[PDB]
Amino acid sequence: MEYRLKAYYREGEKPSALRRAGKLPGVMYNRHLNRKVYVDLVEFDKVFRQASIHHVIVLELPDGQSLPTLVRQVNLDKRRRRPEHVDFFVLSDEPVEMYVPLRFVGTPAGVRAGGVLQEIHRDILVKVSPRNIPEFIEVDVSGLEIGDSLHASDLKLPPGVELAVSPEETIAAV
Amino acid sequence: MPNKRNVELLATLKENLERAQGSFFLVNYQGLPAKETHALRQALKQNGARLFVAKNTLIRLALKELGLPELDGLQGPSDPVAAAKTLVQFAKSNPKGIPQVKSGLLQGQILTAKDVEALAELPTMDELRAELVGVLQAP
RNA sequence: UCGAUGUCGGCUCGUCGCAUCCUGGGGCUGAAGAAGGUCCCAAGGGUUGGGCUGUUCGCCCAUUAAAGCGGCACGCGAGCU
RNA sequence: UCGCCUCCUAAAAGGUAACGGAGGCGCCCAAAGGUCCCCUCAGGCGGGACGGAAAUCCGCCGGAGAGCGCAAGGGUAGAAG
RNA sequence: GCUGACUGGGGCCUGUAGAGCACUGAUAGGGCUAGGGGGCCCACCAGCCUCCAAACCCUGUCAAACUCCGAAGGGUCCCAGGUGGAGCCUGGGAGUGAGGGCGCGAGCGAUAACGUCCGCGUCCGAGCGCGGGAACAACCGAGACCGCCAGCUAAGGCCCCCAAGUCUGGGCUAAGUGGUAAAGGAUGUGGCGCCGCGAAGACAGCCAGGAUGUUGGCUUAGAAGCAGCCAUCAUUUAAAGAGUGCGUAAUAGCUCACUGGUCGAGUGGCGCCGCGCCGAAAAUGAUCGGGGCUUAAGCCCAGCGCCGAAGCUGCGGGUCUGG
RNA sequence: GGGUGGAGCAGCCUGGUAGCUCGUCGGGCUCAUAACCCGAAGGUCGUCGGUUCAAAUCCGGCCCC
Ligand SMILES: [K+]
Ligand SMILES: [K+]
Ligand SMILES: [K+]
Ligand SMILES: [K+]
Ligand SMILES: [K+]
Ligand SMILES: [K+]
Ligand SMILES: [K+]
Ligand SMILES: [K+]
Ligand SMILES: [K+]
Ligand SMILES: [K+]
Ligand SMILES: [K+]
Ligand SMILES: [K+]
Ligand SMILES: [K+]
Ligand SMILES: [K+]
Ligand SMILES: [K+]
Ligand SMILES: [K+]
Ligand SMILES: [Mg+2]
Ligand SMILES: [Mg+2]
Ligand SMILES: [Mg+2]
Ligand SMILES: [Mg+2]
Ligand SMILES: [Mg+2]
Ligand SMILES: [Mg+2]
Ligand SMILES: [Mg+2]
Ligand SMILES: [Mg+2]
Ligand SMILES: [Mg+2]
Ligand SMILES: [Mg+2]
Ligand SMILES: [Mg+2]
Ligand SMILES: [Mg+2]
Ligand SMILES: [Mg+2]
Ligand SMILES: [Mg+2]
Ligand SMILES: [Mg+2]
Ligand SMILES: [Mg+2]
Ligand SMILES: [Mg+2]
Ligand SMILES: [Mg+2]
Ligand SMILES: [Mg+2]
Ligand SMILES: [Mg+2]
Ligand SMILES: [Mg+2]
Ligand SMILES: [Mg+2]
Ligand SMILES: [Mg+2]
Ligand SMILES: [Mg+2]
Ligand SMILES: [Mg+2]
Ligand SMILES: [Mg+2]
Ligand SMILES: [Mg+2]
Ligand SMILES: [Mg+2]
Ligand SMILES: [Mg+2]
Ligand SMILES: [Mg+2]
Ligand SMILES: [Mg+2]
Ligand SMILES: [Mg+2]
Ligand SMILES: [Mg+2]
Ligand SMILES: [Mg+2]
Ligand SMILES: [Mg+2]
Ligand SMILES: [Mg+2]
Ligand SMILES: [Mg+2]
Ligand SMILES: [Mg+2]
Ligand SMILES: [Mg+2]
Ligand SMILES: [Mg+2]
Ligand SMILES: [Mg+2]
Ligand SMILES: [Mg+2]
Ligand SMILES: [Mg+2]
Ligand SMILES: [Mg+2]
Ligand SMILES: [Mg+2]
Ligand SMILES: [Mg+2]
Repeated sequence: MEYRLKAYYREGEKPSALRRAGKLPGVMYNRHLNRKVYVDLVEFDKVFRQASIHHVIVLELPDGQSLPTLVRQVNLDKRRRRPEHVDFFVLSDEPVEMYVPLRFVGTPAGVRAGGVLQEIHRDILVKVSPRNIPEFIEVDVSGLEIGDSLHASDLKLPPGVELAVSPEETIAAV
Repeated sequence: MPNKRNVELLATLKENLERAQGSFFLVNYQGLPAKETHALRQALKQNGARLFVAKNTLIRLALKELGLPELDGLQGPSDPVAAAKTLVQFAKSNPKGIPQVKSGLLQGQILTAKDVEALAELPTMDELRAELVGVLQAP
């Protein structure tokens, strides 16, 4: 699924004030473009909580545009866990790098007897065209038994994919 | 607003609205005594004889909806075989053990107004009506 | 403060604080009663005599409603020792 | 504890205190000195009789972490080695 | 005799702040694997499998004596501005060589001291002369030649002591908070927000009902939910845990899970902000300078005025120094 | 700084197993003993949380000496 954010424009406008009005500054750039932008914080949150860079945002820019983007850097204020900038990278022809969340149906579908499983569990960086963008990728067949290490060179890899990281990290552990 | 898991799984289950002669249906005070009306809990696999849920659910927005439209009874809102096993399952209707197992609103298909004087407290209609052979018919 | 502000203990005279030792109130109790335990309010008054040792403090004898802890130049030597 | 050297403190010039932190010098070298010609480490992986983590040898890899008589710093193979 | 402090523009010099892990070490978790660590059909001696476990692989950090990086500032030279109780050179006379507080950056300390020791500034010193701060060397205002019954202001103030507003608007607090000290605590209060359920009708309450073989197997003079271990079987369900409460010579009698019912609107939870509340005990008699104040004479945001010094203006005079 | 089989004490350091003596028990040598040569039983190492797959054997509190 994709989401939308209304993405207004900005040139000067001391950013400390944008915070004092509830609007989150940012930037919009890619290989052929770079412009200064800013969003409203409130709607940004209700979106990015699930936008969670793995998914695409259209931002439906004013100026008649509707510019699809993946979020690539968020500097949250070191003090209060609250964001203070957004880097909006514009998707273009093909391809990019990105992180994709994993679904788990692996071995032994949660753990055998709760003993030594303790795997490597998060999303993963992939290279893919901007079209075959998977929502999730189920960590597959559950024959990786007690003490097996079938590393990152592993499961389904939907149509658009690349070994964008160490060909073997440790995807399954002791 | 998840709206009443009953109103899907127990909105009569969209069940037994049409089944069991979808007219004539039920009445009277979803129940006072758990002391004299037995015959639940014992039919060897399930009861299927007392009630399911939710008087208020259907009495408002369950329209005519596949029965037989008739009209005469007692008042407003508060078994398969029709008009025969009336008091042959439960609720012997005053006393029944706990007095005033009172009444409700009924409508079958022919001319029923009070219905505890004619068809509820165990009358004889399918065996005693054999008096049309030489009474008022044949001299 | 060294062209001096006499350092401990006792005596005498006290007065003040309350983080109350007893007395009068009170809550809880694993408070039956009685008698305690603990915490709360309360500074009005009261808070003993001896043996030891310079002692303060302690430790003992016999009692008691109880033998409260601190402050005042560890109060007080132009008042005494 | 007292003079000398190195680092820190020393707040991006120099300088800067304390009974602040932590270490060295009171020598040595006729070859360790001058100059000309040469040469390049330490490690790491394989291979190699007596040879082991190492003695000596061959291979490839290894821009300096070796070495520079002694502390430390700075410097350094395009050499000071 | 234009050279000075300060200033502008440039040119190099630097290794702090901050950040960083590439060196130096320190470091949490996982992986993969020397060597141990223990165990095996043991000495062929090597055969696996899961705390230590070096280097490496990601993943996260720390450092005055670590730095792949690195500002601001600072130093210096040049060209300029700058005539100043500025600069330079020769020479005469000294005094001082006990400093101190405050701000910032450190070290020693206890991230104590009106503590101590350096650094940069400043001030008292010597401005204990003037206004403010109730009082008060060094905090804020301001460098006192003398005179005047003139003016305007700075800090700070304008309800009375006490000069000038009980001034204007718009919010907040009910503690005398103001006139306070913390970890923490909690239906105080006033605003912003999120989730949760609800007109087929929810949160209060007021109507009903929680019956089985019921010994729940097991316990067991008996625990027939309510002295305990529970196969917690399931006969299910308007609904009913072989039982959350009181009950208890096991039972009688009793209540709450949960649906239904009547009444018919909001309800219950989570986070945030501004202000307040508890936490809060010390020694002569109390109090915020005092009286007194609570849509303020208290706090937050605006604004208009006025008061206010030996500051600057006005007028007169004094010397000194230039022209 | 000490708290260990009944008494006395090693084993901690260097964490994968608690052992000697004496006592006790039974046997060997005696003609029968004493001693002596051999084993037998028995502690969890004051106690509390942690570490580790392991700790009386590492760490820290309280305790008693
Ligand atoms: K004097
Ligand atoms: K003196
Ligand atoms: K009491
Ligand atoms: K008293
Ligand atoms: K004594
Ligand atoms: K006293
Ligand atoms: K005297
Ligand atoms: K005396
Ligand atoms: K030579
Ligand atoms: K000039
Ligand atoms: K410069
Ligand atoms: K590092
Ligand atoms: K001179
Ligand atoms: K100073
Ligand atoms: K001065
Ligand atoms: K007050
Ligand atoms: Mg005198
Ligand atoms: Mg005198
Ligand atoms: Mg008191
Ligand atoms: Mg009393
Ligand atoms: Mg009593
Ligand atoms: Mg005597
Ligand atoms: Mg005596
Ligand atoms: Mg006495
Ligand atoms: Mg004293
Ligand atoms: Mg004293
Ligand atoms: Mg005295
Ligand atoms: Mg320097
Ligand atoms: Mg400097
Ligand atoms: Mg080598
Ligand atoms: Mg070197
Ligand atoms: Mg300049
Ligand atoms: Mg730093
Ligand atoms: Mg540094
Ligand atoms: Mg750079
Ligand atoms: Mg010039
Ligand atoms: Mg001068
Ligand atoms: Mg001197
Ligand atoms: Mg001096
Ligand atoms: Mg000095
Ligand atoms: Mg000084
Ligand atoms: Mg000075
Ligand atoms: Mg400041
Ligand atoms: Mg001082
Ligand atoms: Mg200080
Ligand atoms: Mg200090
Ligand atoms: Mg001093
Ligand atoms: Mg002086
Ligand atoms: Mg004075
Ligand atoms: Mg004053
Ligand atoms: Mg003053
Ligand atoms: Mg002054
Ligand atoms: Mg003057
Ligand atoms: Mg005026
Ligand atoms: Mg003003
Ligand atoms: Mg007045
Ligand atoms: Mg007013
Ligand atoms: Mg007060
Ligand atoms: Mg209700
Ligand atoms: Mg107002
Ligand atoms: Mg004049
Ligand atoms: Mg002059």
